[PDB]
Amino acid sequence: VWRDADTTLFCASDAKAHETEVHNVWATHACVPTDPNPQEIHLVNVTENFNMWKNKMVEQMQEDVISLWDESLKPCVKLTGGSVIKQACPKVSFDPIPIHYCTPAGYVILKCNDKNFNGTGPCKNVSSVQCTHGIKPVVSTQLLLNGSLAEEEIIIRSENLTDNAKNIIVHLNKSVEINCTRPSGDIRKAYCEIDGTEWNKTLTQVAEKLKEHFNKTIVYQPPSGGDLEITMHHFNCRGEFFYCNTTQLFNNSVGNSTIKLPCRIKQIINMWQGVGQAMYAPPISGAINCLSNITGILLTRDGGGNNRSNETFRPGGGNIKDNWRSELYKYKVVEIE
Amino acid sequence: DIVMTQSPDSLAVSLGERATIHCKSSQSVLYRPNNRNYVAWYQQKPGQPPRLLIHWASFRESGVPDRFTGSGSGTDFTLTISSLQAEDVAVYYCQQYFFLYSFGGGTKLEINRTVAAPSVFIFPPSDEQLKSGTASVVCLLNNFYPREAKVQWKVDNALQSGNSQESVTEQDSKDSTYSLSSTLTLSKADYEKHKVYACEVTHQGLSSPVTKSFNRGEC
Amino acid sequence: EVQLVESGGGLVQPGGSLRLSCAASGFPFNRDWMTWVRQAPGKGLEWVANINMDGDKKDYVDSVKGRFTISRDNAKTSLYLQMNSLRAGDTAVYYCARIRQVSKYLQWYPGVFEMWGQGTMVTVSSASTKGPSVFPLAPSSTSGGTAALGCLVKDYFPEPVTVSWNSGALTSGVHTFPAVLQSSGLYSLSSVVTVPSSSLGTQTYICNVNHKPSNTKVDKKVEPK
Ligand SMILES: *[C@@H]1O[C@H](CO)[C@@H](O[C@@H]2O[C@H](CO)[C@@H](O[C@H]3O[C@H](CO[C@H]4O[C@H](CO[C@H]5O[C@H](CO)[C@@H](O)[C@H](O)[C@@H]5O[C@H]5O[C@H](CO)[C@@H](O)[C@H](O)[C@@H]5O)[C@@H](O)[C@H](O[C@H]5O[C@H](CO)[C@@H](O)[C@H](O)[C@@H]5O[C@H]5O[C@H](CO)[C@@H](O)[C@H](O)[C@@H]5O)[C@@H]4O)[C@@H](O)[C@H](O[C@H]4O[C@H](CO)[C@@H](O)[C@H](O)[C@@H]4O[C@H]4O[C@H](CO)[C@@H](O)[C@H](O)[C@@H]4O)[C@@H]3O)[C@H](O)[C@H]2NC(C)=O)[C@H](O)[C@H]1NC(C)=O
Ligand SMILES: *[C@@H]1O[C@H](CO)[C@@H](O[C@@H]2O[C@H](CO)[C@@H](O[C@H]3O[C@H](CO[C@H]4O[C@H](CO[C@H]5O[C@H](CO)[C@@H](O)[C@H](O)[C@@H]5O)[C@@H](O)[C@H](O[C@H]5O[C@H](CO)[C@@H](O)[C@H](O)[C@@H]5O)[C@@H]4O)[C@@H](O)[C@H](O[C@H]4O[C@H](CO)[C@@H](O)[C@H](O)[C@@H]4O[C@H]4O[C@H](CO)[C@@H](O)[C@H](O)[C@@H]4O[C@H]4O[C@H](CO)[C@@H](O)[C@H](O)[C@@H]4O)[C@@H]3O)[C@H](O)[C@H]2NC(C)=O)[C@H](O)[C@H]1NC(C)=O
Ligand SMILES: *[C@@H]1O[C@H](CO)[C@@H](O[C@@H]2O[C@H](CO)[C@@H](O[C@H]3O[C@H](CO[C@H]4O[C@H](CO)[C@@H](O)[C@H](O)[C@@H]4O)[C@@H](O)[C@H](O[C@H]4O[C@H](CO)[C@@H](O)[C@H](O)[C@@H]4O[C@H]4O[C@H](CO)[C@@H](O)[C@H](O)[C@@H]4O)[C@@H]3O)[C@H](O)[C@H]2NC(C)=O)[C@H](O)[C@H]1NC(C)=O
Ligand SMILES: *[C@@H]1O[C@H](CO)[C@@H](O[C@@H]2O[C@H](CO)[C@@H](O)[C@H](O)[C@H]2NC(C)=O)[C@H](O)[C@H]1NC(C)=O
Ligand SMILES: *[C@@H]1O[C@H](CO)[C@@H](O)[C@H](O)[C@H]1NC(C)=O
Ligand SMILES: *[C@@H]1O[C@H](CO)[C@@H](O)[C@H](O)[C@H]1NC(C)=O
Ligand SMILES: *[C@@H]1O[C@H](CO)[C@@H](O)[C@H](O)[C@H]1NC(C)=O
Ligand SMILES: *[C@@H]1O[C@H](CO)[C@@H](O)[C@H](O)[C@H]1NC(C)=O
Ligand SMILES: *[C@@H]1O[C@H](CO)[C@@H](O)[C@H](O)[C@H]1NC(C)=O
Ligand SMILES: *[C@@H]1O[C@H](CO)[C@@H](O)[C@H](O)[C@H]1NC(C)=O
Ligand SMILES: *[C@@H]1O[C@H](CO)[C@@H](O)[C@H](O)[C@H]1NC(C)=O
Repeated sequence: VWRDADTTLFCASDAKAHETEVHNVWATHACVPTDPNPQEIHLVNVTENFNMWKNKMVEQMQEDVISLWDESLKPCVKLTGGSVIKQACPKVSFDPIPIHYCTPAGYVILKCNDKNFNGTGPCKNVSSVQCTHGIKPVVSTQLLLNGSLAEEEIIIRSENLTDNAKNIIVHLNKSVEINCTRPSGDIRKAYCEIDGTEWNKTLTQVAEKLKEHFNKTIVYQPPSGGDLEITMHHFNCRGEFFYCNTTQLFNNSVGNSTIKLPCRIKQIINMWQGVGQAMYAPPISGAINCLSNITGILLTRDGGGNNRSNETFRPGGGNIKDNWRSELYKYKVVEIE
Repeated sequence: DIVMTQSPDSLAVSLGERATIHCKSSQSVLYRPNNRNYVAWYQQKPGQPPRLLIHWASFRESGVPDRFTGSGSGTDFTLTISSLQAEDVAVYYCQQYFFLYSFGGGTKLEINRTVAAPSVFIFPPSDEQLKSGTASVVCLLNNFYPREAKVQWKVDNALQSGNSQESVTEQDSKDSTYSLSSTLTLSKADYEKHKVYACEVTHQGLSSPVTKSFNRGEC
Repeated sequence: EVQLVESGGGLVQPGGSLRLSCAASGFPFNRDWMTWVRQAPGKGLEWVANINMDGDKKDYVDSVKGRFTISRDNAKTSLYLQMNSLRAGDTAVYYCARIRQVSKYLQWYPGVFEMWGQGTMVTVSSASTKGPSVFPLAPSSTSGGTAALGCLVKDYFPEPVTVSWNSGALTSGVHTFPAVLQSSGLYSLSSVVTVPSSSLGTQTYICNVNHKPSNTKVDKKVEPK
């Protein structure tokens, strides 16, 4: 007999104590080594419910990643409209590492192993687990990078589908590699390469998975104009902040060719951690490169009294908690009394 | 395990013409997330270690000429030599590195040139070898084409048989000809007896069988 | 320059054991995957084994598991292959090769073999080691202004012998015929070189035979008869 619970969880990672990289430095003074033998108990004849959208584990990771960037990627100037804090700006070795989340004494984690678990609802396959899988705190918009993959079909995640402005998390079952690079002109000029045939295939597969829910024609369109972090593919690569134009990825005219998305490394950004803006030093020297798995897509549907046949979807993230949701969705905490 | 099958097993291409070599993998070596094919082509010249020509199916290594071009996807791959050069005579191997490693069977690329008659030499046994119980008469056929040649031995007009061995060089990388050596081994007794030694060469480039000879004892 | 030099090799009795070594130089050896690949005489290339920078990742071809061991010494920049229970099917030329990493499954995996050594010959047979007897092949041999002389390397085992001409000066018209196995069970080849038929006296010609399986370095001088 056990019901729900909410507790201050602890973290675990294979973080090296000698590494200069800040994800290791943070997990060295905040986490412990991973558990060698992860005992998992496939408790069958069990049926309990989960909710990724009301999961406090997502709130805890949001804190830990914010505090990580706070002591690591220290912005030179920070704005909240009022507070104008001005700090030193040294460069940093940056590369996310897996982060396991586990429970204290008395509490424990339940994992829903139904391979089509859509985020909310009951599961039969539920096992008694001890820690979560190694999640890399990759912060990004539009495209989920370097995460886990849906084992069977594409999982369309949301809180209320048939309600309009609620962010969608498309969980792909096959990765599509994206290869972003700043060469060695302009130091801020950069670009990502991505195979068009494979991106067309998966976006076609996502369009079919969207037709199973809504009996209409699915169309992709670039966002009409929010902030730059929402309209473009915004991600952090080795400290430097990339803004990559994805018009060529979400215009329904994705072609055969290897697509080169124009990118830029901007110094003044809007902060994902909270309200306000930050400023960082100009980018480092040499060649800056990040090769990433695209494991998920963040979408927002075009609403309105859609007696129209076409249903338009546009890329947009914004809420970084949803990034930790697409990895922590299969984890609910309980308490044995 | 992945098995690679090349085709053809061997071929002969004239100078300046196209040479096409195919490679088939047992299963797909195409990794879809990056649209890359984990196939390489290697060139092995006669008497040399293999040399990497092309990686990832279609990418040339530095220094390799433009005439080499790899292509294909999935399980069907092709190496094409646009305008064949003498230095291209070799055995070509394809290789997959998608799961572990495995090589194709190999494709021997011969070069077809104009018929060239052999120049025939003949070497007497050495005095160092004579006082040991064995004589070796070496008959040399230098730079000829095609490879088919017939060497016939004569010791005092007697046609020798079953006591000689031949050895053919690989095709030269510059003139595309072959060289052949026929060694006639006789004991000390039978060599000191007879006086005239000759090897008779019949080849396509010669309108008459050629006899080159030496007499036992000349300065 | 990049230089991979294989060592060991020679005659091994059937069921015997042997250890090959590869002396590497000219590249960060302690940061590269390395591999062994063999080629049976007249047949094709067959990958044998490979190993990562730190020695904890090794892989073997099936016909080899259980009796070969690949290893390395990063302090010595050397690759090793311990062979046990050798059989006739193991008779081959064993190549040392440097592996170049390649992206596969978003990780770093061993890929193409970008640089190769010259190879060492391993012969598994029921015979014994025999050094060769070298004999001159004097001129006279001379055709269209071109003289041909050589050295006859006879009755040796096992392969190979390496013949050069004037240390390494002569390379034009040099033809080292393949070894042939005579009825007695020993090998024999002949090496010839074509030169202008007027250096007979104004340019000394000597051959340098070497039979590493039996420390022999006969150097014979060739001159007209
Ligand atoms: C989503 O997730 C993605 C997956 O993780 C993620 O992508 C990853 O991003 C990482 C961060 O950017 C990135 O880390 C590494 O990035 C580079 C790339 O390293 C590769 O290339 C190296 C060079 O390869 C050539 O040379 C080798 C040695 O000769 C040779 O073996 C190769 O085959 C190749 O040779 C060819 O090319 C030569 C010329 O280039 C040519 O002469 C030759 O003939 C050949 O043709 C190579 O060394 C690397 O291999 C090692 O490192 C990887 C790292 O994972 C290991 O897997 C691999 O097994 C090797 O590890 C061994 O070797 C290293 C050192 O040799 C040992 O330390 C290990 O213990 C082990 O023994 C790799 O193939 C690297 O240069 C980076 O290295 C930096 O940073 C690390 C930080 O940890 C330090 O440890 C390093 O010491 C180094 O930092 C020092 O040096 C620099 C330069 O002086 C300084 O500026 C620093 O301040 C510091 O002093 C780094 O490891 C990953 O590669 C990348 N994975 C990919 C692309 O798959 C992605 O970012 C993520 N996305 C998001 C959005 O988050
Ligand atoms: C980004 O996203 C992408 C997805 O889009 C992610 O890609 C995924 O990456 C993971 C790894 O990171 C990868 O996992 C598997 O990779 C290998 C592929 O396995 C396939 O191929 C195997 C070989 O098949 C051939 O041989 C067999 C036997 O001869 C034959 O039967 C076949 O017909 C073929 O000819 C198959 O064995 C395998 O299959 C089994 O497994 C699948 C499920 O994977 C199952 O459905 C089948 O029914 C079978 O049960 C499959 O088809 C695979 O090799 C990996 O296994 C190795 O690693 C794991 C984990 O470390 C080990 O536990 C395991 O023991 C393996 O280790 C052996 O193999 C490696 C290979 O190099 C050797 O180096 C190693 O030394 C071991 O070798 C010994 O054993 C061999 C026998 O297997 C033997 O031959 C050898 O001599 C040695 O004795 C691993 O399972 C996954 O597939 C990728 N997904 C996709 C869709 O591509 C990517 O990770 C993402 N990036 C990030 C950063 O997250
Ligand atoms: C993600 O996307 C980025 C950008 O698109 C991409 O980066 C690219 O990486 C490749 C490496 O795979 C690199 O390719 C060449 O890099 C060098 C450029 O050479 C130029 O100059 C040559 C003459 O000087 C000329 O022939 C070339 O055509 C080119 O114009 C070049 O040195 C490299 O060549 C060496 O390395 C490759 C292995 O990749 C070998 O195949 C070559 O034979 C050669 O090796 C020889 O030389 C080296 C020393 O150079 C020596 O150490 C070695 O032993 C051997 O003797 C490459 O041909 C691109 O330049 C680079 N592009 C950019 C814009 O940065 C990433 O690769 C992408 N990532 C993924 C996973 O796809
Ligand atoms: C990933 O999910 C897609 C579905 O989105 C799978 O593709 C389906 O495969 C079945 C099998 O017959 C077909 O009937 C469907 O029409 C397919 N759908 C689409 C959209 O193509 C796919 O098999 C899954 N796995 C992989 C590796 O892609
Ligand atoms: C997820 O499952 C719940 C359970 O009934 C359902 O209400 C919701 O519509 C489902 N969402 C999707 C995208 O299938
Ligand atoms: C979701 O949105 C629809 C559309 O307005 C609404 O009827 C419904 O009450 C909302 N909530 C749930 C749980 O479906
Ligand atoms: C992205 O590029 C397209 C085509 O050049 C352009 O129409 C669009 O305005 C760009 N997006 C932004 C945010 O500038
Ligand atoms: C790519 O998708 C578009 C529709 O968005 C389609 O017209 C085109 O044919 C697709 N490309 C291929 C190669 O099928
Ligand atoms: C759509 O994007 C593709 C790249 O995939 C590009 O080639 C094409 O020109 C774009 N078309 C429009 C109308 O933007
Ligand atoms: C895409 O490729 C297919 C075949 O590969 C071809 O039929 C089609 O015309 C191409 N489309 C474009 C826009 O290049
Ligand atoms: C070479 O070409 C000739 C014709 O020029 C032909 O008779 C001969 O068969 C060819 N040789 C080979 C090995 O194909």
